[PDB]
Amino acid sequence: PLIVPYNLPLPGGVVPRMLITILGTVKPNANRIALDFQRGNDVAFHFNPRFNENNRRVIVCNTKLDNNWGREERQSVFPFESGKPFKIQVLVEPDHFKVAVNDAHLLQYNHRVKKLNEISKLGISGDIDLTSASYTMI
Ligand SMILES: OC[C@H]1O[C@@H](O[C@H]2[C@H](O)[C@@H](O)[C@H](O)O[C@@H]2CO)[C@H](O)[C@@H](O)[C@H]1O
Repeated sequence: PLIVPYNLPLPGGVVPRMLITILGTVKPNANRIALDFQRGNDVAFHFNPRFNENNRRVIVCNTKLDNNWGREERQSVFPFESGKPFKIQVLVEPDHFKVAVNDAHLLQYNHRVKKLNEISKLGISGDIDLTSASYTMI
Protein backbone atom coordinates (compact mmCIF):
# COMPACT_ATOMS: atom_id res chain seq x y z
CA PRO A 1 0.00 0.00 0.00
CA LEU A 2 0.84 3.71 0.37
CA ILE A 3 2.20 5.44 3.47
CA VAL A 4 -0.33 7.62 5.32
CA PRO A 5 -0.27 10.62 5.47
CA TYR A 6 0.22 10.63 1.73
CA ASN A 7 0.89 13.57 -0.57
CA LEU A 8 -0.36 13.41 -4.14
CA PRO A 9 1.04 16.18 -6.38
CA LEU A 10 -1.53 17.72 -8.68
CA PRO A 11 0.62 19.15 -11.49
CA GLY A 12 -0.59 22.58 -12.52
CA GLY A 13 -3.38 22.39 -9.97
CA VAL A 14 -6.88 21.20 -10.66
CA VAL A 15 -9.28 22.06 -13.46
CA PRO A 16 -12.81 21.07 -14.39
CA ARG A 17 -12.97 17.47 -15.75
CA MET A 18 -10.16 16.33 -13.46
CA LEU A 19 -11.21 13.22 -11.52
CA ILE A 20 -9.28 12.21 -8.43
CA THR A 21 -9.78 8.65 -7.17
CA ILE A 22 -8.76 7.42 -3.72
CA LEU A 23 -8.97 3.70 -2.88
CA GLY A 24 -8.42 2.37 0.60
CA THR A 25 -9.83 0.47 3.56
CA VAL A 26 -10.97 2.08 6.79
CA LYS A 27 -9.15 0.77 9.86
CA PRO A 28 -11.11 -0.93 12.65
CA ASN A 29 -12.44 1.57 15.22
CA ALA A 30 -11.56 4.50 12.98
CA ASN A 31 -11.88 8.04 14.26
CA ARG A 32 -11.26 10.18 11.17
CA ILE A 33 -10.35 10.44 7.49
CA ALA A 34 -9.18 13.64 5.76
CA LEU A 35 -8.57 14.84 2.24
CA ASP A 36 -6.83 18.20 2.05
CA PHE A 37 -6.68 19.85 -1.37
CA GLN A 38 -4.06 22.52 -0.80
CA ARG A 39 -3.08 25.77 -2.45
CA GLY A 40 0.26 26.30 -0.77
CA ASN A 41 -0.50 26.60 2.95
CA ASP A 42 -4.19 27.19 2.25
CA VAL A 43 -6.68 24.32 2.15
CA ALA A 44 -9.04 24.89 -0.75
CA PHE A 45 -11.16 21.84 0.10
CA HIS A 46 -10.99 19.88 3.34
CA PHE A 47 -13.15 16.72 3.35
CA ASN A 48 -13.24 15.19 6.81
CA PRO A 49 -15.30 12.14 7.78
CA ARG A 50 -15.57 11.99 11.58
CA PHE A 51 -16.64 8.64 13.02
CA ASN A 52 -17.39 9.89 16.54
CA GLU A 53 -18.27 13.53 17.02
CA ASN A 54 -20.49 13.47 20.10
CA ASN A 55 -21.39 9.86 19.21
CA ARG A 56 -22.49 10.85 15.72
CA ARG A 57 -20.85 10.23 12.35
CA VAL A 58 -20.58 13.31 10.16
CA ILE A 59 -18.58 14.61 7.23
CA VAL A 60 -17.17 18.09 7.76
CA CYS A 61 -16.03 20.15 4.77
CA ASN A 62 -14.26 23.51 4.93
CA THR A 63 -11.60 25.85 3.56
CA LYS A 64 -8.57 27.21 5.41
CA LEU A 65 -7.25 30.65 4.37
CA ASP A 66 -4.23 32.28 6.03
CA ASN A 67 -4.47 29.64 8.78
CA ASN A 68 -8.15 30.38 9.49
CA TRP A 69 -10.93 27.84 9.02
CA GLY A 70 -14.08 29.21 7.42
CA ARG A 71 -17.72 28.16 7.72
CA GLU A 72 -18.15 24.39 7.95
CA GLU A 73 -20.42 22.52 5.58
CA ARG A 74 -21.72 19.36 7.20
CA GLN A 75 -23.12 16.19 5.69
CA SER A 76 -24.80 13.56 7.88
CA VAL A 77 -25.03 11.04 5.03
CA PHE A 78 -22.10 8.83 6.00
CA PRO A 79 -21.19 5.98 3.63
CA PHE A 80 -17.98 4.85 5.38
CA GLU A 81 -17.71 1.93 7.79
CA SER A 82 -14.81 0.89 10.00
CA GLY A 83 -13.06 -2.09 8.49
CA LYS A 84 -14.46 -1.71 4.97
CA PRO A 85 -12.91 -0.89 1.57
CA PHE A 86 -13.97 2.40 0.00
CA LYS A 87 -13.57 4.45 -3.14
CA ILE A 88 -13.69 8.24 -2.98
CA GLN A 89 -14.04 10.05 -6.31
CA VAL A 90 -13.64 13.81 -6.38
CA LEU A 91 -14.65 15.33 -9.71
CA VAL A 92 -13.77 18.96 -10.28
CA GLU A 93 -16.69 20.74 -11.90
CA PRO A 94 -16.89 24.42 -12.92
CA ASP A 95 -18.55 25.66 -9.70
CA HIS A 96 -17.85 22.86 -7.20
CA PHE A 97 -16.03 19.72 -6.18
CA LYS A 98 -18.38 16.76 -6.62
CA VAL A 99 -17.75 13.80 -4.30
CA ALA A 100 -19.01 10.25 -4.80
CA VAL A 101 -18.23 7.37 -2.47
CA ASN A 102 -18.53 3.76 -3.65
CA ASP A 103 -20.16 5.05 -6.87
CA ALA A 104 -22.94 6.93 -5.05
CA HIS A 105 -23.12 10.70 -5.04
CA LEU A 106 -22.35 12.11 -1.61
CA LEU A 107 -21.94 15.89 -1.70
CA GLN A 108 -20.82 18.97 -3.59
CA TYR A 109 -18.61 21.77 -2.26
CA ASN A 110 -18.73 25.13 -4.02
CA HIS A 111 -15.36 26.65 -4.95
CA ARG A 112 -14.19 29.22 -2.41
CA VAL A 113 -10.60 29.23 -3.66
CA LYS A 114 -10.79 30.57 -7.21
CA LYS A 115 -7.29 29.83 -8.47
CA LEU A 116 -7.97 26.19 -9.27
CA ASN A 117 -4.68 25.79 -11.13
CA GLU A 118 -2.80 26.58 -7.89
CA ILE A 119 -4.41 23.77 -5.87
CA SER A 120 -1.39 21.61 -6.49
CA LYS A 121 -1.31 19.05 -3.69
CA LEU A 122 -3.72 16.55 -2.16
CA GLY A 123 -2.93 15.31 1.34
CA ILE A 124 -4.61 12.06 2.38
CA SER A 125 -4.63 11.24 6.07
CA GLY A 126 -6.41 9.44 8.86
CA ASP A 127 -7.37 5.99 9.97
CA ILE A 128 -7.09 4.15 6.67
CA ASP A 129 -4.96 1.71 4.78
CA LEU A 130 -4.36 3.54 1.53
CA THR A 131 -4.33 1.41 -1.62
CA SER A 132 -4.06 4.01 -4.38
CA ALA A 133 -4.39 7.69 -5.12
CA SER A 134 -4.49 8.94 -8.68
CA TYR A 135 -6.15 11.25 -11.16
CA THR A 136 -7.38 11.26 -14.72
CA MET A 137 -8.87 13.80 -17.10
CA ILE A 138 -12.36 12.74 -18.18
O1 LIG B 1 -13.52 23.11 10.04
C1 LIG B 1 -12.70 22.00 9.78
C2 LIG B 1 -11.67 21.90 10.88
O2 LIG B 1 -12.44 21.66 12.11
C3 LIG B 1 -11.59 21.62 13.30
O3 LIG B 1 -12.37 21.30 14.42
C4 LIG B 1 -13.31 22.39 14.79
C5 LIG B 1 -14.61 21.82 15.08
O4 LIG B 1 -15.19 21.18 13.88
C6 LIG B 1 -15.55 22.84 15.58
O5 LIG B 1 -16.82 22.25 15.86
C7 LIG B 1 -15.00 23.51 16.86
O6 LIG B 1 -15.81 24.39 17.36
O7 LIG B 1 -13.66 24.12 16.49
C8 LIG B 1 -12.76 23.07 16.01
C9 LIG B 1 -11.39 23.70 15.72
O8 LIG B 1 -11.52 24.56 14.61
C10 LIG B 1 -10.53 20.56 13.12
O9 LIG B 1 -9.64 20.53 14.26
C11 LIG B 1 -9.78 20.69 11.84
O10 LIG B 1 -8.84 19.57 11.72
C12 LIG B 1 -10.68 20.77 10.66
O11 LIG B 1 -11.42 19.53 10.51
